Amino acid sequence: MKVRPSVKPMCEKCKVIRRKGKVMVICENPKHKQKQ
Amino acid sequence: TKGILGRKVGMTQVFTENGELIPVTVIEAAQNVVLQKKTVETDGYEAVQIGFEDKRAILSNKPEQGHVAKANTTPKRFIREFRDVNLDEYEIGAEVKVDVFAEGDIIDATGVSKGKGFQGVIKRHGQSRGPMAHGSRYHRRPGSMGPVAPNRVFKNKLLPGRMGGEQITIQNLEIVKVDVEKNVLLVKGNVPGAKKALVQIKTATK
Amino acid sequence: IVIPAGVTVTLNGSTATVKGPKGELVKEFNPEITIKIEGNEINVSRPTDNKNHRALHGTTRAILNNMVVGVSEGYEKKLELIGVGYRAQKQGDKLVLNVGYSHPVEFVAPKGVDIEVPANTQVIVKGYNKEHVGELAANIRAVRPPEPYKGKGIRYEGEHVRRKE
Amino acid sequence: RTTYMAKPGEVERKWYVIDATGVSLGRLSSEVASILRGKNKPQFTPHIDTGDFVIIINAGKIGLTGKKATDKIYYRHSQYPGGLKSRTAGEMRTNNPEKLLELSIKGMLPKNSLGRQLFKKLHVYGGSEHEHAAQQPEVYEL
RNA sequence: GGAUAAACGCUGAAAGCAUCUAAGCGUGAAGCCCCCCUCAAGAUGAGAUUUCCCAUUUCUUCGGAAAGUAAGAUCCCUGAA
RNA sequence: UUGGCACCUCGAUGUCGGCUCGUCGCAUCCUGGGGCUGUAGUCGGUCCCAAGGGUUGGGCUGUUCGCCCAUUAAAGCGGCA
Ligand SMILES: [K+]
Ligand SMILES: [Mg+2]
Ligand SMILES: [Mg+2]
Ligand SMILES: [Mg+2]
Ligand SMILES: [Mg+2]
Ligand SMILES: [Mg+2]
Ligand SMILES: [Mg+2]
Ligand SMILES: [Mg+2]
Ligand SMILES: [Mg+2]
Ligand SMILES: [Zn+2]
Repeated sequence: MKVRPSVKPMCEKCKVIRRKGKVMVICENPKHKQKQ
Repeated sequence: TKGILGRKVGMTQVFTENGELIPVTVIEAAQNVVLQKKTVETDGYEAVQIGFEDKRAILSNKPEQGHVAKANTTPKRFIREFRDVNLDEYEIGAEVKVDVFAEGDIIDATGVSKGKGFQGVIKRHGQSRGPMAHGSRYHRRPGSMGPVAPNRVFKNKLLPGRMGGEQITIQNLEIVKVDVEKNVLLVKGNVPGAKKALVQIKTATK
Repeated sequence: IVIPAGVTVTLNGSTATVKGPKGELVKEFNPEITIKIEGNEINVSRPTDNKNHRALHGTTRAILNNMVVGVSEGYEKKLELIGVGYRAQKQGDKLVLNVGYSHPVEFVAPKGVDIEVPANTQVIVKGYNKEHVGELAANIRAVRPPEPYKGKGIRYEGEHVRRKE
Repeated sequence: RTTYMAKPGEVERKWYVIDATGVSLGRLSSEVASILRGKNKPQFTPHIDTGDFVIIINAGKIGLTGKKATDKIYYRHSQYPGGLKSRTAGEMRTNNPEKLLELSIKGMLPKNSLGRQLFKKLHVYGGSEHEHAAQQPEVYEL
């Protein structure tokens, strides 16, 4: 995980979602896991 | 779970079959009797009320006499409840000998520690003496109460006072020997309290 | 929205039951939804078309359908073991795994779930409750999930393990 | 000159029962406080307890809107350093709801000798049953 | 042990897929509540159980009082664990 | 922290360092849990949750700091005149 205010897609496979009131992105790439 | 009350007779040491040497406290646990059997419906908690020593009817009184007569025995000096214990055992009036235990059986010993009087902090609470030279005029005093900002000193700042008399349980002691004739129980190591003190021995919670 | 042979759907307010050849499934749904019944088919609707009701419409439909497909055909999930020494067995109705730890790990399949050992490198979960099937498969996989550098561990058979140098 | 001031014992004082099921903690407590202080009566006199005695049942079913079950936090302090102990409103509703409504209503009563005396007139039960049938009490509706 | 954090997930839509969440389920920390030790009913919310003493006499128009006792406890005395 | 302001105190609010006693925060040093890894394993880097407990003894200096010797699981940063 990378915890950042700047949660944005890093590729085209990244997918923004809203889990527990927080913006995450999930991708197949584990690096792209972003939390806000 | 199983328990008795006893008096501390003293300390000695015993050789085991290995030739190892084992200090032991001696507990004399005569005249133990069951006096009342408390229930969840009568009281709210299950327990067994044991009385330990026989005493004289002029040191007793008519209330205690009645309570023991409901058990069909004499007035008693020490009376104590034990919990976490089965009540299908322990019929009223029954005598409760040391033979309930066994060698190597494992216990908690609960008693009232010895009386040191008014003591200071380094003995009581283990604090450190300040230097005794190099100009010190601070040897056995307690230290700073605290900082300035509260305008007060916090609770549990530890200070002189009356040291002992506190109740203490020692855990996971081992029973070495049982002698039903002498009404004697041997315990590896120690227990709290002076000689002639009451000890409450019971099967260990863990 | 099929209701195949043998299935019986019953309702009482927010509660519901579905019986069938393979088990009973008593569950609940929130009452705000609306039901309509045919002998082979049961439909669902939402009164107001606001956020929660949209969320719950397809949810409730899918969950009913899962209940139905479970009682009528059940569910299977396949886990394969990858790695020398990684061994599976069942002592009757108790799975046991021997996967390179200094001990084995055992599992019990709760009421409605069942295990199967078609081989030492292969185990399968079976049930009529999809939730329990997936959960027990997930927990069984959780013991040695796949490492990338070789793939050594449990995995679903159609899982796309990522590997590295 | 001349306007009525009550006297202790001058006023009949009744015993009321409330089903706390589904009502919000604060709304129920606000109605109960006024009953206890005696503002439903025109015999009200600020320095005298004209109010009634009150019973609350099914307190474990008291309503808590929002995430208050997890996020409304009750605090106690032992006056020892770090003697702060927290507990959630939902947990209290489950285990010790009597103390919950007690806490709510205490902060809504006056902070005096009288208000302390008024708190004693409250008898709370998380169940449907109470001990005070001997007083044969009436239902109150909010 | 019970419930959680971060985290991992099951099922599952909103949004014919996908998604650990939105409804709902599970795992999950030396931490939280308990387990263990101690104090604790002045806990004026003053709790409970067991046993004991009994319903005296003067008065006072009432309230209420005092004046000897019971169960029991002490002044006093020998003392220490 | 360096500073700026000069608002209480000049009919007195005692200073550095140390000793005694600690207590609090978390921006966690160790122990504990976890995600990413340019994570093979051992070791590690970075980041999230965690403040429960623990966090050395000496040589030089008045010294804080700092250098050094030797250990440690670790030898935390800071607030409380
Ligand atoms: K000055
Ligand atoms: Mg020293
Ligand atoms: Mg001196
Ligand atoms: Mg758990
Ligand atoms: Mg002055
Ligand atoms: Mg001065
Ligand atoms: Mg942090
Ligand atoms: Mg020097
Ligand atoms: Mg030096
Ligand atoms: Zn991506």
